[PDB]
Amino acid sequence: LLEQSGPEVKKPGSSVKVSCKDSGDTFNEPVTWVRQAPGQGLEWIGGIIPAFGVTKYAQKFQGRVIISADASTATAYLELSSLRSEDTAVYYCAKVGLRGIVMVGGLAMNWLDPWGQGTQVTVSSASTKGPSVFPLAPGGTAALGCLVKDYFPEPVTVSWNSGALTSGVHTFPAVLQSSGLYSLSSVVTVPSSSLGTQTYICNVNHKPSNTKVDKKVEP
Amino acid sequence: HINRTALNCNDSLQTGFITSLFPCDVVSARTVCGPVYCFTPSPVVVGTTDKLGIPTYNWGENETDVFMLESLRPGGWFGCTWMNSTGFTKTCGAGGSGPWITPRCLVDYPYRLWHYPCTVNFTLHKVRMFVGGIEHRFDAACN
Amino acid sequence: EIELTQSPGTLSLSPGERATLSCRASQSVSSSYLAWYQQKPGQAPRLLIYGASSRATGIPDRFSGSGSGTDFTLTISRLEPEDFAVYYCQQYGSSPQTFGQGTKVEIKRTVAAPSVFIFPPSDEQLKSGTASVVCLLNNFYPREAKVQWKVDNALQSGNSQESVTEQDSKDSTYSLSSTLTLSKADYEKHKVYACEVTHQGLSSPVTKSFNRGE
Ligand SMILES: *[C@@H]1O[C@H](CO)[C@@H](O)[C@H](O)[C@H]1NC(C)=O
Ligand SMILES: *[C@@H]1O[C@H](CO)[C@@H](O)[C@H](O)[C@H]1NC(C)=O
Ligand SMILES: *[C@@H]1O[C@H](CO)[C@@H](O)[C@H](O)[C@H]1NC(C)=O
Ligand SMILES: *[C@@H]1O[C@H](CO)[C@@H](O)[C@H](O)[C@H]1NC(C)=O
Repeated sequence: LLEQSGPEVKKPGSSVKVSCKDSGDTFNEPVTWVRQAPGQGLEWIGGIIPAFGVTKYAQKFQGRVIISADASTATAYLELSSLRSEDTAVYYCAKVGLRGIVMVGGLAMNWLDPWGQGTQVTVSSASTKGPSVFPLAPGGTAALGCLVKDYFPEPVTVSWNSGALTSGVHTFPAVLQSSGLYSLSSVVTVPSSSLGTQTYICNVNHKPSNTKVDKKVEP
Repeated sequence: HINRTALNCNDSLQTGFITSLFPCDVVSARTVCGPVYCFTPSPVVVGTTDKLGIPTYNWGENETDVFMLESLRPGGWFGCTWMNSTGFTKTCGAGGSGPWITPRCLVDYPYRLWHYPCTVNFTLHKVRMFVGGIEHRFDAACN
Repeated sequence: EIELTQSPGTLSLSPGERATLSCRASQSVSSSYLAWYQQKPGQAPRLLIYGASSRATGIPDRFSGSGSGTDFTLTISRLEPEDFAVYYCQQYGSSPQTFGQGTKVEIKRTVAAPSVFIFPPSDEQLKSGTASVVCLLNNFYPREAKVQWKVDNALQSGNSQESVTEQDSKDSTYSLSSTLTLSKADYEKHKVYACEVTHQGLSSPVTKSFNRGE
């Protein structure tokens, strides 16, 4: 499908520039930008027809966004300026279908396909910070895990015994604390007879801060 | 100059005609899909205007945006072509009424194959002549 | 701007049953400019219906849409495991194209009560001025559950956050975590830390607790 740029994290008042490149020769055909906040549905932002350069914008972002296209590359661009915490969302890029299309003065509207994988844009004032890893110490089933507290930004990766133990593992989604930092926990459930049978080590990796911590977990 | 392109297309018949997009009087830009080409021997792109000869840059969105084809004339042969909103090649003129110089020749222009898909098998020929006092350099496509 | 309202917010059905999702517009939209989309967690939305009726190329027959004017419906006649996700209705006939809020189709299985565990804060963290107490709810259906923190029998409020997993691929259950965050100062001023869990599959609440310093 369409290729978009990676995740972005910018402070409030700054500006992001999300790219969207396709491999096919359909670059000149109309493209549409849409974002999706966590609790909301899809929200249209604007669009562009790269063959002529026509840009049509939603009324909300009339003075804050500028959509562009580069014909040398295979990329159309979305540039949102003066960021706020509301602008934290996943930004999507899709093509406007040609068959049955309706174009009024350069605004092409139809069903949307194909799509890009999406671009997470996080707007926060927090600074990059490495996480702290603390043990979660514990017939039936037993439980233990790791607490990955106070880090920024997303994401963090958690392995168990260097990736040898995957069954019965629940790596929970991160939660945004009041301090603007993220906190996460990963747990593993085993039968109680297997609690003292083996050794458990979680492998917390955080690339934005180049932090890698291995923590032994025992009752 | 590119913002003067009337981009009003309505493929309600589900044909997908718009793929290749990516008596001459006054035609309304609200009924034109893509550039408008007139052929004062050599092809000339017509932009959107109002009722006066003043160019407009709204991509043919205004209902008062028109193309002044009769104003774009040399007593030489004249003709214009364009795609209308539903995908029908429209013409006007007297020599043919489009890019048709000869009953079997056609003026080559960057959108010839979209307005005339059946002229792909024609052969290009370099033409140079003085018409009405101006030298015209263009290519003609003939069988 | 045309407002697109979807209902219900969540549909819980077992594989094989019929799912009917509704989309209601404020204006009378044209039946030729309504589309339905399927979206799975992490992935981009995939188109199912366009023109309120026509299926997209590569969409199974069990998907079908209908409706006109203000009320539109998408029907999945025989739910398969890979049909469970969130669905969106889009209109593309008016100048600001709009989408509805998500309707999530979720696998229905037998009610299963959670396995509750509590984890005291590590000494490694207590030396750093913070104390985090974790309560784990493991493998339970449905997702609706309640976690109450009681510090020395005193109910807590405002100093806890939750986190839930997506529905598991194998057993279609959920798991939940609740973290109680205190300062080292306020943590040492109290003895008993309990987690009280209430779920549909629990006849009476299940409480897990520890005693600080023991
Ligand atoms: C032409 O259109 C582009 C994008 O639609 C716009 O950025 C530019 O200002 C326009 N130029 C005009 C109207 O002269
Ligand atoms: C496109 O065609 C349909 C079908 O005739 C019509 O209902 C619709 O109004 C047209 N679009 C515009 C912008 O006129
Ligand atoms: C386009 O041309 C066809 C050819 O007859 C005509 O039926 C149709 O009404 C035209 N559409 C517009 C918008 O003028
Ligand atoms: C033409 O259309 C534009 C945009 O739709 C609008 O702002 C303008 O008022 C219209 N009329 C003229 C004379 O430009």
